[PDB]
Amino acid sequence: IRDIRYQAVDAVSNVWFIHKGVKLYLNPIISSGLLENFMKNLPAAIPP
Amino acid sequence: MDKYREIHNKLKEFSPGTLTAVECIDYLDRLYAVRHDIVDQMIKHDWSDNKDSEEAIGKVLLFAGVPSNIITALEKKIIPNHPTGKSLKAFFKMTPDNYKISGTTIEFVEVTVTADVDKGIREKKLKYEAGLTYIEQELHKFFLKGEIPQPYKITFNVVAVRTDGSNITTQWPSRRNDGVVQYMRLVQAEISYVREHLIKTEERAALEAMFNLKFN
Amino acid sequence: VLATKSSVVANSILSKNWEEPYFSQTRNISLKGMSGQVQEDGHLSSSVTIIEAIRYLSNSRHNPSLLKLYEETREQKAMARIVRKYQRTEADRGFFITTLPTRCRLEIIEDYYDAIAKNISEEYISYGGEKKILAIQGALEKALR
Amino acid sequence: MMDEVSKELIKCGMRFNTEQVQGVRHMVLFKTESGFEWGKPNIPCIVYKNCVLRTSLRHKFMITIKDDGLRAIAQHDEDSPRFLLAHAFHT
Amino acid sequence: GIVKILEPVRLIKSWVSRGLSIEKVYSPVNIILMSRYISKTFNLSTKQVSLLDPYDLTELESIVRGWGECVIDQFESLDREAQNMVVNKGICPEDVIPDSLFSFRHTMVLLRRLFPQDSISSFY
Amino acid sequence: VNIILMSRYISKTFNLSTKQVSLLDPYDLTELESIVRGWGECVIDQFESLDREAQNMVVNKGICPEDVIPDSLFSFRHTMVLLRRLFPQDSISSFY
Amino acid sequence: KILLGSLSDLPGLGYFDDLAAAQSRCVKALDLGASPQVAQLAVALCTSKVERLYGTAPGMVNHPAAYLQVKHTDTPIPLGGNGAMSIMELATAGIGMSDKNLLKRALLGYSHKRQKSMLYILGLFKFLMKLSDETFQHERLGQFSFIGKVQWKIFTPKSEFEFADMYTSKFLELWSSQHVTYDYIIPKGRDNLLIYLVRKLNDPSIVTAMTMQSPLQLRFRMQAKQHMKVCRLDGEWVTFREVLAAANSFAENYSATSQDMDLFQTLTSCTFSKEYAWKDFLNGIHCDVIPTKQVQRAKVARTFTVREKDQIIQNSIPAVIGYKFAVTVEEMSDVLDTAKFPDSLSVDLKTMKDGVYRELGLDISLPDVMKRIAPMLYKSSKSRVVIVQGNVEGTAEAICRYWLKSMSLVKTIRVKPHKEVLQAVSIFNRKEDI
Amino acid sequence: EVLAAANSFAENYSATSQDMDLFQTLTSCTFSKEYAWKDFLNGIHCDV
Amino acid sequence: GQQKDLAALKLCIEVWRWCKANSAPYRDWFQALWFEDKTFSEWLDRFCR
Amino acid sequence: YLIDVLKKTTAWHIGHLIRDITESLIAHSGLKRSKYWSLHSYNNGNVIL
Amino acid sequence: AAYSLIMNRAKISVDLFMFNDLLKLINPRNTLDLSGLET
Repeated sequence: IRDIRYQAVDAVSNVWFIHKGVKLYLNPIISSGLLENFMKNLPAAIPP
Repeated sequence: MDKYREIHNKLKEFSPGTLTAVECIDYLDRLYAVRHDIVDQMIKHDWSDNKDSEEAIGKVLLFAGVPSNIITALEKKIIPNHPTGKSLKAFFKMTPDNYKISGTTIEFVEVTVTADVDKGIREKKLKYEAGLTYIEQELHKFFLKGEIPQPYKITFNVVAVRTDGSNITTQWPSRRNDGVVQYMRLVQAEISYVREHLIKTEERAALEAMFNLKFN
Repeated sequence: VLATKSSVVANSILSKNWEEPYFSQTRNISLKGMSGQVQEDGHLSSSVTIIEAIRYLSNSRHNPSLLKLYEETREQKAMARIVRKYQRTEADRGFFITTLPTRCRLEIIEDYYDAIAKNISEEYISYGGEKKILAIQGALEKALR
Repeated sequence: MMDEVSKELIKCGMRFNTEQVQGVRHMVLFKTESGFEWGKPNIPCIVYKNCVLRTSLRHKFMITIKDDGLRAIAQHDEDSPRFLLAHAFHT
Repeated sequence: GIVKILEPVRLIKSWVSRGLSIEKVYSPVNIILMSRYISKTFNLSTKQVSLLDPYDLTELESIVRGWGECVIDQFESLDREAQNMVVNKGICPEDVIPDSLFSFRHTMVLLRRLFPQDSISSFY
Repeated sequence: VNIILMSRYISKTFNLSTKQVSLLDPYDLTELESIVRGWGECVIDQFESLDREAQNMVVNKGICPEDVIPDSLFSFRHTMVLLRRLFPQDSISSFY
Repeated sequence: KILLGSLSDLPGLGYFDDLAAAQSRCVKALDLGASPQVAQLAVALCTSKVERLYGTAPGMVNHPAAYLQVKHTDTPIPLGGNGAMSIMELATAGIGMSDKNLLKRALLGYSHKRQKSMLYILGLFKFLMKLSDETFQHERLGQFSFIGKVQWKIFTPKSEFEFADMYTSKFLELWSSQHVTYDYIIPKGRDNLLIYLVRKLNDPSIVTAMTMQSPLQLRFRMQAKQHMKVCRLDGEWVTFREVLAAANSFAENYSATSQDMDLFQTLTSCTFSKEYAWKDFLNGIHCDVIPTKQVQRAKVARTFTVREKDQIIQNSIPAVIGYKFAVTVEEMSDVLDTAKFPDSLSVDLKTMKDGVYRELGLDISLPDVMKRIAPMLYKSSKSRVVIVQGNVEGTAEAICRYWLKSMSLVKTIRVKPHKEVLQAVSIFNRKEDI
Repeated sequence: EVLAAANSFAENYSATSQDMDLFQTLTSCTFSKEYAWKDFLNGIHCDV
Repeated sequence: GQQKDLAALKLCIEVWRWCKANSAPYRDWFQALWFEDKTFSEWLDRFCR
Repeated sequence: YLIDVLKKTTAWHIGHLIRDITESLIAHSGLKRSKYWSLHSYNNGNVIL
Repeated sequence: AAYSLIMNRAKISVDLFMFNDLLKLINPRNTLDLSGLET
């Protein structure tokens, strides 16, 4: 399926992800409009 | 003084966050001018020298009985220690804030109001004392050659007063410290006020850049 | 002739803006060819002005001015080379490419002389584009008279 | 100026020559509802004859103020005739 | 259609870069004015920061970012200047802006949500 | 209820027994009368029940005194700046 | 020299860019002294060559009419377009003026009556803008003017240049988005200037200029002739036919919006620089043949300027735009250094906002609004030198009139509207008027 | 007199964006039904 | 209105598909993610209704 | 006086033929197609490439 | 109300008096010092 608006996704509460015991906070990704970049393993630039 | 009253009258009618950056800059410049003027006035009344208008170094020497011919001859000379190689004529053109003549001794004082006392002191020294000492050697050589009956003595004293006036009495043990420090405390409030209040939040960066270029 | 135009000559020389950063101007980040550094094989490398500017900016810690850049690279020996591929740019005129310090020195000399020469352009030097015809027309009028 | 010249002609015993035409090919002085204008009128109106627009015809004064500052009269020198310099009683 | 992620830590680390920081113009005096306002009005020693919501904590850190970088190094002089400005003349505790990114309402509502206070004291 | 809440707020925040209203500027008095018009007609006749309801609403859950809307023609910013200008307050206290 | 060099070199940046380069240098040849007829012949030859190379002409695969329900003439230039404009409009109006005229006609048609063939053109323009808003924003700044264009592939490695592979593409994009003031002013400090230069090095136009006389350019030509993946449709490489099909699909189901109408009018409306209205000047002009023998005079070079700067704004438009967009201290220092009148920057910005609000309902206070509308409002102020024969005055009107009288190689031509019909108009011109 | 005043007003009439917008709005939206009926009447063929 | 519902449904489809490919809190995320002016849980409720 | 005169010239058609030949040669110049043989003909089989 | 404000402008409106009564009910000694007439 194409024409998916990942930039329109908004984060209201805390968003958490678990990967091999590693806890990740995806709320800044949603706020930065980089949902698609992490969605399909695509390059991006983030502040440290 | 009355300048502070006019500034306060102009600035009590401005709502917070309604002044353009350039307006804030020139109001601040006026306020620093007022602070410098009130310190000049405290020193004025301390020395009781009613020299309302600043006079040039050549004019001060003329008031000291120095003949004009030797001054004209010296105008052609050049300061060897001047950082910019300015001529003696331009150094005579400039007017110190205050002066005093007592017999053969002339006292020159430059006053600045800033937080960094040492930086202002050294800046005023590198601006004044080189030419002052060159003039001192020139007049000493003239006295040795016999064109003046009595040698002249020159003294340069620079005093910097912090923005809070804590050390103003230490440098200037005057009787009038209280009123002057109260007045100067007010100017700080006014400057800080317009600087961080009447200024617009969309032009704070513009104000910071203009302040850095003008004063730093 | 130049002594009667001292004020304008001084103004023209001072208006060349010797205090601005060297690499902030367009002419020093253009695509004109420029010799690079000596490679391992011993042959000078053909490069571009923008690449050499980037190299110097990467090696240096600040963006120096024209005078500062000349002072920093004063001891550097001037080097020159003939282009690998001719022209390669609409602004590339000539057959030789030099190094960055050489370009800096030639720029200093060229700017100073252009400033000192643009003032007498009304009579002797025919500056193209705007007043090229005027000096030659005056000379021809004097000759015919 | 039309009023002044009309008064002068009335004092002299004649009146303006007025012709009602639907259009004039040349520049003539014509009177409309809004006033007097110069040009070529293409509308049936009143055109004043013997009117020529001559563009080729193209200092210290003292002012006396009356009506608390509503009308002004000026003249060249003390002996000059008095004329109404300005007035605010317009529409 | 179907995508699988096996190295998300390295995926994020590949995105890490410097220079893309949104700096804001700080007002050194105004920052400490709002600091004094918050300290006086609100009791920050009631609820532990550990149990606070990370969603609100991130916003609080973002709105407080870089506040002390201009006032921690120079504190006594800035405090003296602020005291002179606040005593020599009246200053509105709301019109003052610490930095361009600061938003008043949002800051107060977030502070009240994080640190609830009894409205009877404000009213009665 | 919002009328009585905002009235109490104004009562506590500002000291209204300092400057005589007779010598106040008519231009500002007009605007104050405009923004306070009709408040009395809704609360004087029935006050105790309204005051108890206001207490009940404000004590249980928090109320921010910048969102209370006494009527449809009320602006917090304009009313507060008008009241600041009419009745000066020493800003030193707020920051000290 | 320019006429014969217009042929061999292939910019390889796409149909629109190659066509624009050929037309612009034909205009330059006309400036150096070429007759308008020879310039027109050269324009036709270069247009035919580029159309055949890209397949745009009717008779082969890449013809737009086979994939769009719009006339060949009405298709936007970035798509399959007809670059057979008169040399007069190219020299006087500009290069991308065909798209502007098409958009103006489409908006005029959309009013009065609400048809579908014109809303189709509006949808095509919106699709072009959507494609354009996926690359560097400074590409639209400077160079030829365009509403939007299709991006084409770069068939050369990035490792050829030593310092290209220092900052990643995503790094450069995010730095450009964060630092938008550097699109209009050149950074001074090395920290920003190095990134600016690295971004400049990766520019496709500059890359092609650096590889202009290299065998690597044959790659793009062979890919284009074979009709392979050369364009972009979303994050994937697509063929030109796919771009045409996507444009048709987007335009057939496009709904007009009030904000979209305002932005289209922003494109159609006046400019920040005083521009002469060449369209109505040429439409209302008339030339008459006078039976007088041709007289060969000398040659003199005159400065033909088409875009001036409003005198009310004491600072250059890039300086004011960068000052508005500058949020960091060092950006402010750079814009103050570049600006000749730093104290009047706030006044110029206020007048800019007031003029925009007066002529348009759009408010530049919001950073997004000014960011989107600035490139379509500010255009470059490049000056040109045109070789003229006789007493042609140093004004744009005089140069244009000389070109009109120069259409006939033998017959003397007289222009009936001999009065001054200049239309020096700007956004703030109407403000000064009211 | 009314006719003469109308002629005087109309001879010097200058186009206005607001007036043009109003006329466009009328002729395109307000009188739409009337023009629809007019087009109905125009585009009908009757054979005897 | 149909286009917005279609977009919301497609976004939900994609996010759930990825959450199933990985290990994610489906219900928690559907109560946190927001589309337009409707949360994902409300979007699912509307789709059901 | 130029295009009409030169249209009937032999040089016009010769140039067009050379253009077609150059197009074919450029097509063969690809990296894949370079190391293989090829054959083309033009003008009713009169000219063979 | 506009007529009353225009003509007199020296007598406060009944709205201000009612507001003063409300303030007295809430907390006396913090009321507006009223010395003008009504209407």
